[PDB]
Amino acid sequence: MILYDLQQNLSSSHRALEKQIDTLAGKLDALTELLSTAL
Amino acid sequence: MILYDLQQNLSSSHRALEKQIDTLAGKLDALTELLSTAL
Amino acid sequence: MILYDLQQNLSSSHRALEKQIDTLAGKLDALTELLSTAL
Amino acid sequence: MILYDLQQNLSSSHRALEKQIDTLAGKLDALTELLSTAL
Ligand SMILES: [Cu+2]
Repeated sequence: MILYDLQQNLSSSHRALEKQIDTLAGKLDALTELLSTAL
Repeated sequence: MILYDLQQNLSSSHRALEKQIDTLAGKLDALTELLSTAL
Repeated sequence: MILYDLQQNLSSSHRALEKQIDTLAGKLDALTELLSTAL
Repeated sequence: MILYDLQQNLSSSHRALEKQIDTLAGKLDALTELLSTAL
């Protein structure tokens, strides 16, 4: 068990979460455009 | 305290967060369908 | 530095993130009700 | 590898995720205002 690897694994997991939330942000931007042009 | 267990616990916590965000994504897809057919 | 404390701190941080995402989920449920009755 | 640094790095990563989710919350508040005045 290399603590350094553990740190790299955790950072990789946090990066994945970040990207997921970012795609959720884009879906909300998408919705807001849908409404902004229709309404 | 087994560092390996600590790593498995952290990975399990990150997996749970991922699934939670995924369900939030599905709720937004749901909303976007609601509006897309009504509007 | 007690690895056990480190684990409890991390779990507490993940719990806080979970609750935050949960409140975001509730805001989306709120929006979906707003639209579902108006539309 | 200083376990303390590892802890500070993890806390910094969790803080970044928190702020990201917070900005997503603000985008949803923004959308809800858009609809609340138009509808
Ligand atoms: Cu984490």
